[PDB]
Amino acid sequence: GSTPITGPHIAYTEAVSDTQIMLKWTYIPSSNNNTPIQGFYIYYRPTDSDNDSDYKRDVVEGSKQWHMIGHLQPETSYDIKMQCFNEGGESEFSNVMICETK
Amino acid sequence: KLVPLAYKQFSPNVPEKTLGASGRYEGKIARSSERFKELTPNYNPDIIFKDEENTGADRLMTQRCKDRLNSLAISVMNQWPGVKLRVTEGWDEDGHHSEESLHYEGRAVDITTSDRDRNKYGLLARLAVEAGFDWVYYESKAHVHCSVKSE
Ligand SMILES: [Ca+2]
Ligand SMILES: [Ca+2]
Ligand SMILES: [Ca+2]
Ligand SMILES: [Zn+2]
Repeated sequence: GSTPITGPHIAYTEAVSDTQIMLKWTYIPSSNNNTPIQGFYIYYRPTDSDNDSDYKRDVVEGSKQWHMIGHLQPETSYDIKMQCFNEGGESEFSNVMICETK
Repeated sequence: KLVPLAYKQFSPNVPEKTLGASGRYEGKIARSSERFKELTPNYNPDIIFKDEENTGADRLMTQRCKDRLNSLAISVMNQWPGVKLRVTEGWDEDGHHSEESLHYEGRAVDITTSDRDRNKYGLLARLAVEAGFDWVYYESKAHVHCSVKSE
């Protein structure tokens, strides 16, 4: 199971509430020679921070193509990006989305 | 003479893509496209670029945008000692902006002050109008959106 190289592409991010943001991505398994994917890592940080160590991480199963980030702060902008992974390692990051809770 | 904009106000108070403001969308500029060459990176030390992308995309903009942004950098520093202009988005290839966003052709910036003081943003927006941006929009409590006409 070669480590993934190419990451997912986040198609959209949209607030669902004052504490939750939905993201949906596309990941084409052929992009990494159909290496098995254990899951995705979804990273989010308040947009007011430019410290790349300040991202929090959610772990999602490898079959999902969307996720709802929760426990966020109201009326707050987040930077959101993601990787895919397997036992070999992690991909490069996706595009970086900016999205505010309600 | 400087009157802050209110939250959600835009100036001039007409649609962004009208003639009197920033004018029409001319098409997305992608990194590999022939049109990518008309963007150049702004490396002004007076400006902080968020660059959460870690690509330098935020620095890329048209000449008209760079000129207006550099003027605004000055007026921010003059207004508030020790505060600088910060750009969260310049040219964009991530794709989270409106359809046909001027960000996609390097004609728009989203900005804050360096101290992220939300109550500076109305005045920051007025400074951007005075700096000559063709449309300025207090779009979010979190940032101001400013754009320019095509070259
Ligand atoms: Ca960097
Ligand atoms: Ca950015
Ligand atoms: Ca961007
Ligand atoms: Zn904008």
